[PDB]
Amino acid sequence: NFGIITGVLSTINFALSNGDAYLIANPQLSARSGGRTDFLAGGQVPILQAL
Amino acid sequence: LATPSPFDMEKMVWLDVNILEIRKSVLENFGVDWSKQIPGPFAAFGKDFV
Repeated sequence: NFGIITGVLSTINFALSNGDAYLIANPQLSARSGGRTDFLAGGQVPILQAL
Repeated sequence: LATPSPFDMEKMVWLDVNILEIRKSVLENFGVDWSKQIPGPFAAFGKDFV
């Protein structure tokens, strides 16, 4: 018995995409000479960490 | 022989604090979204010589 059974398959792609993102952040602070100031505008998320 | 006062009258301070905040947002999603990957052509051959 001598023969062959074979073929090909194919796919077509025409995907096209763009993306833009902009941001400005303008925090401002006041503190006295020799002091320290901390500022946070945002949030807190819970994290499962333990000894 | 003098004795100190039990405590000292200190000055009292009033603190007035204001926190003001405004948030605004817009979200749009418009158009037609089509398929980007579709099947292509196929070919197959098969024979038995003997």
